[PDB]
Amino acid sequence: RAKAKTRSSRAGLQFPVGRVHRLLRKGNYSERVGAGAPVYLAAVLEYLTAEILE
DNA sequence: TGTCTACCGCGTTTTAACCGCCACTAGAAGCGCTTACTAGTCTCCAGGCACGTGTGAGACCGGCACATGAAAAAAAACCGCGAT
Ligand SMILES: [Ca+2]
Ligand SMILES: [Ca+2]
Ligand SMILES: [Ca+2]
Ligand SMILES: [Ca+2]
Ligand SMILES: [Ca+2]
Ligand SMILES: [Ca+2]
Ligand SMILES: [Ca+2]
Ligand SMILES: [Ca+2]
Ligand SMILES: [Cl-]
Ligand SMILES: [K+]
Ligand SMILES: [K+]
Repeated sequence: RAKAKTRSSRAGLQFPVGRVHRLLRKGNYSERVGAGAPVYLAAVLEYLTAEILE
């Protein structure tokens, strides 16, 4: 077993990719969620958050 | 209430929408095959949570500087009130 890296850290993100993936699966949005989707969405939430906080 | 003209109604001339048709093919959409990718499961462990604690940001207050509104009064101007 390799030592674990957060999906956020591989994406270069502060926002939780894994939490976002989970919220997509459990939110009744579709039957299946691709691996990119929460990465993209997490990034967008970070960008907008950054912009308001700026 | 009074003044000005922008809109409305109308008859005439102009325009191109519409319809029905035909000719051509881009691309919408169906179908079978194959695999990459996701769900699912198990095990493991660290990210993020609830909890606790301090200290400095911010709320509050008094004192003062300063901006600005309104009055009183001084200075312009203007709007008539009726004359050769
Ligand atoms: Ca960003
Ligand atoms: Ca920015
Ligand atoms: Ca096509
Ligand atoms: Ca920790
Ligand atoms: Ca906390
Ligand atoms: Ca101290
Ligand atoms: Ca502090
Ligand atoms: Ca200090
Ligand atoms: Cl994806
Ligand atoms: K839904
Ligand atoms: K495929």
